Amino acid sequence: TCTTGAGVTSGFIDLATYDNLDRALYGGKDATTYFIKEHYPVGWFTKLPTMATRVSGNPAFGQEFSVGVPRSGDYVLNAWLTLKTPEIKLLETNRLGANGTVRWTKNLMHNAVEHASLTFNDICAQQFNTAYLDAWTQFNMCEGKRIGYDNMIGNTSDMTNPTPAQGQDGARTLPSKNLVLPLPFFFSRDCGLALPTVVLPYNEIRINIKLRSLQELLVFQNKDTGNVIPISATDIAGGLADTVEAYVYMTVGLVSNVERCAMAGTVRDMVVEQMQAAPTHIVNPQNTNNVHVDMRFSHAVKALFFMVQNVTYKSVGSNYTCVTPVNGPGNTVMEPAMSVDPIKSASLTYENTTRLANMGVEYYSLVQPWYFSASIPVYTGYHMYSYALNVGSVHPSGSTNYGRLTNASITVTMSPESVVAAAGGGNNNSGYNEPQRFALVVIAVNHNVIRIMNGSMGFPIL
Amino acid sequence: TCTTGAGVTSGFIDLATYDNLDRALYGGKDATTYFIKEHYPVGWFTKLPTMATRVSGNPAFGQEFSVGVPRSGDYVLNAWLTLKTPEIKLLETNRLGANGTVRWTKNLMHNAVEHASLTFNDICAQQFNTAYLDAWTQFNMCEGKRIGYDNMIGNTSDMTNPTPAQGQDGARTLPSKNLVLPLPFFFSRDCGLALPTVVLPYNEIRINIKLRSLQELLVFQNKDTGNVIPISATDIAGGLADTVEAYVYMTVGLVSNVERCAMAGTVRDMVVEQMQAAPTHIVNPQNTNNVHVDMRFSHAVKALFFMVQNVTYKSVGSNYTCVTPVNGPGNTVMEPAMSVDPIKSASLTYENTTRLANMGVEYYSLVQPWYFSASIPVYTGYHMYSYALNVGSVHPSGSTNYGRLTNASITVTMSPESVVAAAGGGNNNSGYNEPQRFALVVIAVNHNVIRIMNGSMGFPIL
Amino acid sequence: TCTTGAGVTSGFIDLATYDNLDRALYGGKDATTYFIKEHYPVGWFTKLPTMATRVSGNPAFGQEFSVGVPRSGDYVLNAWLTLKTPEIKLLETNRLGANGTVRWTKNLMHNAVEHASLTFNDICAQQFNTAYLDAWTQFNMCEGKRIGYDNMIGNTSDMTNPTPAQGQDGARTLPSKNLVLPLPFFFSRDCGLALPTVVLPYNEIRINIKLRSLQELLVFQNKDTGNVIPISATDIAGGLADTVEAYVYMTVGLVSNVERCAMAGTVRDMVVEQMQAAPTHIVNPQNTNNVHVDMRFSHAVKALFFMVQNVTYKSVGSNYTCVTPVNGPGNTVMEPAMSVDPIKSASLTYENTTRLANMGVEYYSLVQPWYFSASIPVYTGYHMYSYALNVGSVHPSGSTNYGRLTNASITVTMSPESVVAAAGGGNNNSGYNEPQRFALVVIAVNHNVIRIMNGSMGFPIL
Amino acid sequence: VEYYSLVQPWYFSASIPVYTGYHMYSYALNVGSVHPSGSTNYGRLTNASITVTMSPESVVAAAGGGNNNSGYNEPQRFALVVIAVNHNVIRIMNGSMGFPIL
Amino acid sequence: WEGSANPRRPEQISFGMSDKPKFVNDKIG
Repeated sequence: TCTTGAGVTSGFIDLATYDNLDRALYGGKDATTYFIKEHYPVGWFTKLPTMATRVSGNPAFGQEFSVGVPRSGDYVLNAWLTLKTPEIKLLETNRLGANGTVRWTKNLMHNAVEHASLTFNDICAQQFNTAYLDAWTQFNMCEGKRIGYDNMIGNTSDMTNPTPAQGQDGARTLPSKNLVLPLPFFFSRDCGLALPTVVLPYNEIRINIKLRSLQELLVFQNKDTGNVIPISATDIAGGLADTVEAYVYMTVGLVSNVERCAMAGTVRDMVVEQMQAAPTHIVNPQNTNNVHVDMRFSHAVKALFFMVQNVTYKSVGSNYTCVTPVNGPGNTVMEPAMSVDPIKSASLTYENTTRLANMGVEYYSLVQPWYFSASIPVYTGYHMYSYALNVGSVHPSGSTNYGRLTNASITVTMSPESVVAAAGGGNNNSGYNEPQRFALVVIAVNHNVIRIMNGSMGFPIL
Repeated sequence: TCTTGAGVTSGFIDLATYDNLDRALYGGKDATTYFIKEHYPVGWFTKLPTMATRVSGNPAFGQEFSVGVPRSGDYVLNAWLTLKTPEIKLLETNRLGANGTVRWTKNLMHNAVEHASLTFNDICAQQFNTAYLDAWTQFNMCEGKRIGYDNMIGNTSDMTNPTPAQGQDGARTLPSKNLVLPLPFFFSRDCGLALPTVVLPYNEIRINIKLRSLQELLVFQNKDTGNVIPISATDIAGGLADTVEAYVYMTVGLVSNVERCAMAGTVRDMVVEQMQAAPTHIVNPQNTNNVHVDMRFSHAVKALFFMVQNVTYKSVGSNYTCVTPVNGPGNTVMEPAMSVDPIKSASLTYENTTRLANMGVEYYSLVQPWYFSASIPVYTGYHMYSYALNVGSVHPSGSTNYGRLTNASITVTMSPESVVAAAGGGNNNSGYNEPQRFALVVIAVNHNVIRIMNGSMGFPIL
Repeated sequence: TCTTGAGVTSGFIDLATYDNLDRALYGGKDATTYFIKEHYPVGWFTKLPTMATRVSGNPAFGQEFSVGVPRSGDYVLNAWLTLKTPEIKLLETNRLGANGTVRWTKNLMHNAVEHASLTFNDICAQQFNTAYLDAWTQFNMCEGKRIGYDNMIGNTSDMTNPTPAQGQDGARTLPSKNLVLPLPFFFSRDCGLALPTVVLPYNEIRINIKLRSLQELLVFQNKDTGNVIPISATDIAGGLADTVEAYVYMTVGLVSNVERCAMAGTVRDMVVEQMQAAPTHIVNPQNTNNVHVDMRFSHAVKALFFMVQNVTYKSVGSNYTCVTPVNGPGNTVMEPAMSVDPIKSASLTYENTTRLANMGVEYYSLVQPWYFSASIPVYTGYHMYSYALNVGSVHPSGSTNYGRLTNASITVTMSPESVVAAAGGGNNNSGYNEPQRFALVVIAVNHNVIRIMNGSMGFPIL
Repeated sequence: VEYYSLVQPWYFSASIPVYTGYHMYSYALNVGSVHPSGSTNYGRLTNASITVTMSPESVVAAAGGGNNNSGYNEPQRFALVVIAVNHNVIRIMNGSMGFPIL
Repeated sequence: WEGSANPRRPEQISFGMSDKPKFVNDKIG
């Protein structure tokens, strides 16, 4: 007929095509309709940040300090550590001379923070460290916040850039800017899980953070031969700032008086997710290529994370590649050409019964995250296997109990790149100039039940 | 036993591993199961785009034009504006001579669109402008669509790349491609929230958009000293054209006869979100570094966004850094040596009772978006504080109304970089060669209630 | 009147601000509350990967092969294919001589996998090909997994980087690494949809895959003039390996025996999404500037995806731009400056009644994906229209069936760039050196109903 | 200024300051008396302001130009400080303390 | 203007311990 751009007579033709299939799909007296949103009232509350008072010593590199959780709140649901890094000034009297650069290690945060623990009175609840932090961040980070996260945890292409001596071309100094590390805890996992501070007047809530020595937090790299040696006080200007200054911030949530009176004086049961780290095992690809490690876990495991870490140098961390990074052109750091994950294949065995056969490393690397996660890692390593449909979902999903399960093992196979990197003899700026050593780490995430009654906490199932 | 590829006996032991914790978590007659999806029919409807009929004014730069909302549509749930940019070519008669370049301002869209208002009858239902648009698109932008948004709103390295004069090496001309700006309204925020135009036959729904003069849309940069002067019609070829091709497209969704007649003549209530912008304030870091600004808001505020914007040159906009951008080699705009947000710390005061202490700028920059937003900004500045758990959630969350609250204030501290850039003395290609002036802007997003009755709309609470 | 340590006074002040708006929004006896997550038990199950047993033929490039679905499982909800690419090494005896390079085609996966189908005995239910795979991947890609999916399909700066002859400066060879292609089916779309293998003891389920010859997968480019010629066995070493290592894996999920007996012998009703492709039409912009294509579909259409493919060379694929890619500096492929989508405008017609006017190409390119899609494409082309609010949502919504609809047509308009690039005349490394050819492809996604009863499946409507 | 400096302390305090500055004003007969005396509440009262006029000596000493051993050799800066002393009520019951009014 | 009212009453800080619950049915197996 006619078209004007503002008429809607065309939609009637589409509407008139109401056949049997459309009748089955849509329509009906009880059928809901769009363009109408049901509104239901929610609770009346208020949130605000809150200071956390330190109780054990003062922050310092290589030392452990404790902070109590502030009371007089109703629900605590956030926690983050803010730390002001010191200023680094390289000196001309370095042991490496002109061919020497100093730079911050990759992932400064998730480093210098190990055995971060939460305790009720004198009963430990959970703890985590660098491996769990790295795996969880690489596997369950929502896109869009990646820039913010890798700008707040370091990795800003400014602290990780090698800096030559004062007498060389690169005289830039590493800036001293504060960094923020959120602390992944069970109450911080979801809003529905919050610590009932009002309901818990007897248990004392404590957080224990152990820092790391500044010696292993700085990478001292040779520009030419690509060799790493530990840093010393005389190598940098101003000495080593052993003491560091930091805070712990948490967010509390106030609730209405009627709600608190109604909910005060009752028993509650909550489901939480913990961490279990298997003891590290040294792997030597020169002798053997197949390594079997026994796994000993207790509760319903939800996922298994593992990787092989280049443990040759303590200064460099979060290196899950057979070859260490080396200095590159333009005062930058770049990975050598031969830089691949040492793991080739893996399998799981339950009391001499392989539940999962010898699948390829690419399977765990890509296929499993594509289906049972919210993100895919952008770095080599971090091989995972999840028994659940959604790892990030706090609601329970498929899992296998390990308490009633007989002893099980995981078998891994090395790679020709790993076995050739284990032997030294690499040329300059190749990373594998010196012999390399590797270690195997296994992390497990399991469910648990916590009961709150009579103003106290505990694990009924242990 | 055997290890067959098609065998499923491996998981039977996992199934048999059933404990008390598994009994508490899974199992039960009433327990739901996966692999089964419930079915519920929905309404029968259709949608199609329509042109919006202009009723007042003409589309021209620097003027305000008004467009009515088409009737006869069951529901309206989407509106956007399309504008065809002109073609700009620099000549050899420019005042800057050979040392002059012309480029489009950063974020061409969200510019030339100010005080965009939706009104019913002669009552301003809501309105917004550049600051609100920038804050929303930097705080609630879903990743994956960021590239498309940047491609559609301009600033695609084809408009913001400086083009030298004809006699110089770069004789390229800025292309003329149509750009699209979606209009964030209370009907486009959510599918459920839509105007029942069939139920509203008396109100006259109107949209007013005021553009900006072309003088303050083109940046005229100096190649050597990086100075900015207002553009003139004589410098370009063809002159400045005030008229422009700008259309408004709105989406209408037709519904079935039974559902259009069932809900006719019924009282309805809806919840919407509105904007409140504090008056602009000029900050002078030379005199004092502390600035206190009062707030006068009425309804339940959900979030606040406070930024300081460089206002030295009216031609260039969306500059929240402390140093203006400068031209660089390769005919590309580059950030100067130093570019940091002037904000160092901020605090909230409630009638001489500091609710929020002197938190660092990095707190508002990173921690708040990480916890209570769907995205983290990738540009310096953009400081926010949210009273609600989720900013982007249309469903209401925790919020405090300012009507019953005594006057509140923001106390902010400047930065040494800001106070040193405020004075001149900068060298060429530094940005802060000329004295720098900044202005503080405060934005608040609040809730409101709209009642539909008797074929008319209004605010039951005003 | 203080703010020291833990602060609750500010929270009390905020909570005191209660008015009519707050009473209407929050509060109430029936109002829900946060910080309290309701717990409901779910079903007890387990899952594990399972090898799929080949029944017909051998996996080799250029023919058909089918794999049966393993029985004895309880639910099948995931399927993917693994394929190890061969090793390619250039020879000095190439026809092009020194000015000749060989590289893998862009998007190696989704290529050489055409007409991939799922067959129930001898009745087909779902079939997809390269165009549908590309459109779905570009329009429904969750962020964070984009890099992982890209690495799975190739494009890892090694497959797509041209390799010169051995005698030249660059003599690198293409590595041979396995790649994984997930299979998007109705049961793989959502967890709620899965094949009830226990309920289907008699039906036979097969997956049919057609491969393509390596001649159409390998691209042989000229270094200078940018011309592509078909490859021959004598050009490269090793020869054309017809056979290839490739397998199919699927994930099965066991369930508790308590519920399988209860659900045995029950009628199941499901909704599925299927794809249907209009026959391709050759488009010659030299003779005509507009193209009319008739659509003939059956069921409730969800969306239409259309794009014009550059089909000048069968060696190069997944190219939807008016100009073919050419070799660039730095031993890498670079897209020529003249690279735009040939389509300038598109429109729909219903029995000579224009439902959708001559909208711009940028509309379908950006605005429609922004409002009714989960992602925006990052490549030129892939225009789409959608009849529903959410394309990726499994639940049905707005859709018009074509069974009752009469003949419908689509009109597309070429571009001046397309009409000038259709003929040759381009110089070296310009893309349009040789005359170009174009084709138009249309893809429609529709719904259908699947009924399960008496251990068999059929189409109630058909 | 001499009013606040001398007259108010002479009548409503136990001492008079011996240093420059220290200007005060009390709504009560005795500043140091623990027992309540004349007072007004600012919670019900609307916004109040205090306005102070500077001095020619201050405006000439703010700039530099002073010679050696003059104190105002360098430019000078001043800040205004305001302190208020008020009353409140504390309730002790049930083994705890709090403000019934706050 | 009235200014409303909002008292602050801290809700108990106990220094004792009524009874310590024990752990039963360990997952050690």
